[PDB]
Amino acid sequence: SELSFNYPNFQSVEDITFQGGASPRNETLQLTPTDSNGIPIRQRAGHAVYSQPFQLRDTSFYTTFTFVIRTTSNSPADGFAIFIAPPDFPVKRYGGYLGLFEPNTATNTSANKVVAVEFDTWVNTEWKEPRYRHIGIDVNSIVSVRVTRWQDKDVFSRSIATAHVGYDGISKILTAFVTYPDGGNYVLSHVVDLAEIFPGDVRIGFSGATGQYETQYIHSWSFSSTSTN
Amino acid sequence: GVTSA
Ligand SMILES: *[C@H]1O[C@H](CO)[C@H](O)[C@H](O)[C@H]1NC(C)=O
Ligand SMILES: [Ca+2]
Ligand SMILES: [Ca+2]
Repeated sequence: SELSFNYPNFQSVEDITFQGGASPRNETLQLTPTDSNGIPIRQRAGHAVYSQPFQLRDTSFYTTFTFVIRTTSNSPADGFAIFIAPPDFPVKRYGGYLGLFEPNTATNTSANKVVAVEFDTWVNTEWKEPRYRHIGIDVNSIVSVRVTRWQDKDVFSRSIATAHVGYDGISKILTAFVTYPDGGNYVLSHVVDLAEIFPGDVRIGFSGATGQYETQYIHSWSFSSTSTN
Repeated sequence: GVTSA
C-alpha cells in the first residue's frame, strides 16, 4: 500500500506510538530511558513506531532518518534498529536482543517475523557476532544475514548521522546507506521477499535497548511507499 | 564476554 509521512524534527509527535522506555525529548525520539540525573538506565528497551499500519504486497519504499548515539563511557550497549513487524508486536527483550527478540527463540528464523536494519554497539559473545561494532540487516534472527563493520570513530563521534533505507519490491532487495558528516559511509544490501514474510499488515519504527551508558536519539524521519504497478 | 545467557 501507499503511505507517506514527514518529521523534519519531532516538535510534534503526532502519529508516533511510544512503548517501553521510549519517549519524546527536546524535539527527538529518545528510544531508551534516562534517570533523574540524565544517566542511561541499564536493561531497558523502547519502541517508537509510526502508528498507521500498511501492506508490503507489490510495494517499494524509501525512508531516511537522522540519529545521534550519546555514550557516557567506553563500552556502550546495545544499539537500536529500524524495523518492520506486525502491528501487535510487543517490546521484547532488552540487551543484545534490541527489543526485537526473546532469548528462547532469537536465532530461530521460523519463530520470528521481523526485519530490521540494526546499529549495533555491543559485540555479543552469546551468538558469536563479528568482532566489531557493526551495522547489519536482520531477517527473523538476531544473527544478521548481512553485516558490515561500523567504525568506532563514527559510533563515538556524536554526529547527527543519516540513514537511508529502501526496498525494491520488484527485485526483492532491501538496502541501507548510512552516512556521517566528514565520516564513514556504509552500504548493505540483501535479497529478501518482504511480501512473503509479511502477508498482512506491518508497522515501521525504531527499537532501542540497553545495556549500559547509551542513549539513542532519532532527530528526523521521512517515509514514502508506492505501489510497483 | 557473555553477559546474560
Ligand atoms: C549482557 O550485557 C551487556 C551490557 O553489559 C549487553 O547488555 C549485552 O547485550 C547483554 N547480553 C544479552 C544477551 O542481552
Ligand atoms: Ca548484531
Ligand atoms: Ca550486539
